[PDB]
Amino acid sequence: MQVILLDKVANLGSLGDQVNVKAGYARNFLVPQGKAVPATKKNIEFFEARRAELEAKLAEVLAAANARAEKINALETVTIASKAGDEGKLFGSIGTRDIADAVTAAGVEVAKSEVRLPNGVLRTTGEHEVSFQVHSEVFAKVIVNVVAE
Amino acid sequence: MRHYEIVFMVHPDQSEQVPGMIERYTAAITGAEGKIHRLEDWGRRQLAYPINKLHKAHYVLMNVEAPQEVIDELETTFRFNDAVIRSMVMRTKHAVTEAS
Amino acid sequence: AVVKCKPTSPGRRHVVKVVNPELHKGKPFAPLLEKNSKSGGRNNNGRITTRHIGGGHKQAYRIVDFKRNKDGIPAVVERLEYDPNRSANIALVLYKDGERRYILAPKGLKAGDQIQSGVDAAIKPGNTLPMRNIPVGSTVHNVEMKPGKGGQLARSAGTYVQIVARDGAYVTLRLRSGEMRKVEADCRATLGEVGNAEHMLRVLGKAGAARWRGVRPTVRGTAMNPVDHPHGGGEGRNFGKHPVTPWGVQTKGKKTRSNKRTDKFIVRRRS
Amino acid sequence: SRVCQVTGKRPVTGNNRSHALNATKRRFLPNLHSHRFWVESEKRFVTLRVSAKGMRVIDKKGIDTVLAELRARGEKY
RNA sequence: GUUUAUUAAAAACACAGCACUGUGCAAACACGAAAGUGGACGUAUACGGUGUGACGCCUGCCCGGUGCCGGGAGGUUAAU
Ligand SMILES: [Mg+2]
Ligand SMILES: [Mg+2]
Ligand SMILES: [Mg+2]
Ligand SMILES: [Mg+2]
Ligand SMILES: [Mg+2]
Ligand SMILES: [Mg+2]
Ligand SMILES: [Mg+2]
Ligand SMILES: [Mg+2]
Ligand SMILES: [Mg+2]
Ligand SMILES: [Mg+2]
Ligand SMILES: [Mg+2]
Ligand SMILES: [Mg+2]
Ligand SMILES: [Mg+2]
Ligand SMILES: [Mg+2]
Ligand SMILES: [Mg+2]
Ligand SMILES: [Mg+2]
Ligand SMILES: [Mg+2]
Ligand SMILES: [Mg+2]
Ligand SMILES: [Mg+2]
Ligand SMILES: [Mg+2]
Ligand SMILES: [Mg+2]
Ligand SMILES: [Mg+2]
Ligand SMILES: [Mg+2]
Ligand SMILES: [Mg+2]
Ligand SMILES: [Mg+2]
Ligand SMILES: [Mg+2]
Ligand SMILES: [Mg+2]
Ligand SMILES: [Mg+2]
Ligand SMILES: [Mg+2]
Ligand SMILES: [Mg+2]
Ligand SMILES: [Mg+2]
Ligand SMILES: [Mg+2]
Ligand SMILES: [Mg+2]
Ligand SMILES: [Mg+2]
Ligand SMILES: [Mg+2]
Ligand SMILES: [Mg+2]
Ligand SMILES: [Mg+2]
Ligand SMILES: [Mg+2]
Ligand SMILES: [Mg+2]
Ligand SMILES: [Mg+2]
Ligand SMILES: [Mg+2]
Ligand SMILES: [Mg+2]
Ligand SMILES: [Mg+2]
Ligand SMILES: [Mg+2]
Ligand SMILES: [Mg+2]
Repeated sequence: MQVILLDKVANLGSLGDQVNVKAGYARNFLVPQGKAVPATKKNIEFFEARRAELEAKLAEVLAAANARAEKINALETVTIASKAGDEGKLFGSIGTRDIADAVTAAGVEVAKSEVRLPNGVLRTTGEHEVSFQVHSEVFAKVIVNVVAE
Repeated sequence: MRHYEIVFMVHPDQSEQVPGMIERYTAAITGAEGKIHRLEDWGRRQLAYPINKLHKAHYVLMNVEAPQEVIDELETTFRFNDAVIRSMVMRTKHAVTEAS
Repeated sequence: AVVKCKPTSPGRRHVVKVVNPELHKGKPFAPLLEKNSKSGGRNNNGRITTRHIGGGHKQAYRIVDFKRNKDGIPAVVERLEYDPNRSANIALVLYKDGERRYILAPKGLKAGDQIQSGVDAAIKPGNTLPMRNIPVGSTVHNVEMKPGKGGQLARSAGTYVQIVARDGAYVTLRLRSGEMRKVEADCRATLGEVGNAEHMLRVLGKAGAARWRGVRPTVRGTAMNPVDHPHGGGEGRNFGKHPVTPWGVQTKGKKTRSNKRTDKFIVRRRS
Repeated sequence: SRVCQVTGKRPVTGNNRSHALNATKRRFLPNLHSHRFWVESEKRFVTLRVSAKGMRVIDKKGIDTVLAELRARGEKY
């Protein structure tokens, strides 16, 4: 496969390169998410003039907008005051939904799929560093704090 | 009713919780009639051998008078709790003071 | 108790009854009852798939709660009842709010005992918990294999799973077979041992005891003719061929396990 | 039925020739799979039961170009 | 108790009990090109297969052969 690339691919690609890839990677990952497109005569012509000059930079400034999205919440900390057991050992495990809702209610307006958790589902009561995937390169560092009521 | 001598040991990282844990185990017994005769936190003391693959356990000596209902309820709370590395409960022969 | 029957008539001679004096003498709670029509071992196509089943006493299905969805609501055990559809006995649990449900009765349980279920609760026989909350090296039953499902493992009278170990998300269980199976920690498990442990010591006594339990006579291959079964014919009790099913596959030492997708979950096979 | 949505590859019959040429009737099934294809036109996934060679036709042409041909015959997807 | 309706009712079949064996649940297994059904709205004190055939006393030696189970280096070994 040829495959012309719209987005910055992690390892092999780098915006508008016609590098060879396995068809599965094209049809299961690169195409459906809108990262690359198949390169067959007429597509190459759409990428040559229209996309590469204008829409590549519009796709680039959206990464700067994604970098700005991290700067919405200048505090970078969330104090979860959920219900707890008898000295540690929390009532329920804090999933991605509670963190996403707690951050969205008063902080960054980010979706749940971007919110990652390095140290599991967070059952221990205390301070926990959490990192979101706002952009492929730039990661956030929010200081989540689980407090026992 | 009956005098006892509880000596339990606690995991190093959860030694911060021990001030709290004492306040709960005191609250259980002191509410039910019998008083606590001695409070003596030995602290992070070195172990003679490794229990549960670690060194330096946090010892806590209570020594308390209580009925049989409460002391056995306290004995069950040690086993259903990962913080407490072992414990033992002695018999009467009156109350005491001092010694370490 | 396990009471032997006196030998007034041959057939009575050998009978041993598991006479539980607690099991409610009266009709069950109707709202959880429903019909359970017998198949007789036949399927969609009307053909005997599984042999040796047909007849027996008519029996209704009691809707037993394996899932245990009621979180943080105490529930008094109203009365113990006889489930005809199951080996274990059942307990008519009455929840504090109003609902009534049937559950499998654990060993240490009577009418008046209280049960709580959910996330926190207490560590006590009958109380349902996620396996992450349950202590390591503890007797459980009514165990789920997948989180949020009903309850698969250890439901038969006197059966119980033991939790051996755990590493974060997974819990290693030692099942009654001897098999050490790895399950998910979010799965629930009703604490303690399943009651009616004396079940095993009953001995039926007569042919008709099997027939009113919904079992039919098993004819031995050797008795049959060569057309019917691989063991067959021979003028006066011959054999001389290796033990096999009616359909040629070798019984008597032959590994028929071939799932392959679940093999990752099995830590160690039974012995 | 074991029919590819795209190409129309059905299961044909034939013989199962042994070393002594004993012709026993068999049948050749096609390599079918229920795959989900992202259609860029309407921004959605479309489940199609296709042969492995069908997928190569969907990769050769456009999924839209194949869905144009599928709708011409009068089929669903 | 069942059995050769229409020449055999028995010592034959079954039987309760006994054992070996398979089966961790989308169970083994069975019917079925498949979907899907039974098994079972059952979950190893359960289920299928094989043998033996209440109860009492017992059930000895052989793993060379045929099967099965485990080992997994070496030899030989198909498509590719
Ligand atoms: Mg390939
Ligand atoms: Mg009645
Ligand atoms: Mg049915
Ligand atoms: Mg029907
Ligand atoms: Mg059977
Ligand atoms: Mg036995
Ligand atoms: Mg038996
Ligand atoms: Mg039998
Ligand atoms: Mg015969
Ligand atoms: Mg034949
Ligand atoms: Mg037949
Ligand atoms: Mg034959
Ligand atoms: Mg004969
Ligand atoms: Mg002979
Ligand atoms: Mg012979
Ligand atoms: Mg053979
Ligand atoms: Mg054979
Ligand atoms: Mg063995
Ligand atoms: Mg064809
Ligand atoms: Mg055709
Ligand atoms: Mg051939
Ligand atoms: Mg011919
Ligand atoms: Mg589908
Ligand atoms: Mg008849
Ligand atoms: Mg007759
Ligand atoms: Mg006759
Ligand atoms: Mg005739
Ligand atoms: Mg006659
Ligand atoms: Mg016996
Ligand atoms: Mg047996
Ligand atoms: Mg088949
Ligand atoms: Mg059913
Ligand atoms: Mg016999
Ligand atoms: Mg005999
Ligand atoms: Mg005999
Ligand atoms: Mg004997
Ligand atoms: Mg012998
Ligand atoms: Mg000898
Ligand atoms: Mg040998
Ligand atoms: Mg072998
Ligand atoms: Mg090795
Ligand atoms: Mg090798
Ligand atoms: Mg080799
Ligand atoms: Mg070789
Ligand atoms: Mg070679």
